[PDB]
Amino acid sequence: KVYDRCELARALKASGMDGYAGNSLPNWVCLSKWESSYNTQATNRNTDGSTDYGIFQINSRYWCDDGRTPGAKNVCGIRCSQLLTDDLTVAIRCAKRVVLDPNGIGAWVAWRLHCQNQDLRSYVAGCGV
Ligand SMILES: CC(=O)N[C@@H]1[C@@H](O)[C@H](O[C@@H]2O[C@H](CO)[C@@H](O)[C@H](O)[C@H]2NC(C)=O)[C@@H](CO)O[C@H]1O
Repeated sequence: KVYDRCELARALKASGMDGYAGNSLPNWVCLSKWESSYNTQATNRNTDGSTDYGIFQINSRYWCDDGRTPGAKNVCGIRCSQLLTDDLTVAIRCAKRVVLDPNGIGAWVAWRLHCQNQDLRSYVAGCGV
């Protein structure tokens, strides 16, 4: 599913992402936009043999099992395929686990690049949330 920006903002807000581990909602909309263009089916293979999955582009070396990643740890305890559904429940639960690690939201390259220190007002403008 390719989410609409406000549609995605509402689903994140409904799921407790606004302020999760001190990360306001606009943070999460901004990184979803840059990481996958709001597409739950987005996949990106890395040089190291790992692959990034879904809306949040979660990596198969540490968080999920895709069965072809060398030295994989599967910390979210899921199949990477579960990160590609239109339904965001499992993706959200795993993104919540990812942000508890020491690096917080800096775990996401797109957040570090396009969102950190930025004015993120525009990502939720007009969503009425
Ligand atoms: C969103 C995602 O899947 N991000 C990735 C980062 O988690 C991953 O960072 C690595 O995360 C581990 C788990 O918290 C850390 O123990 C490890 O220190 C770490 N490393 C760094 C190098 O910042 C990176 C790199 O594997 O990949 C991103 O895809």
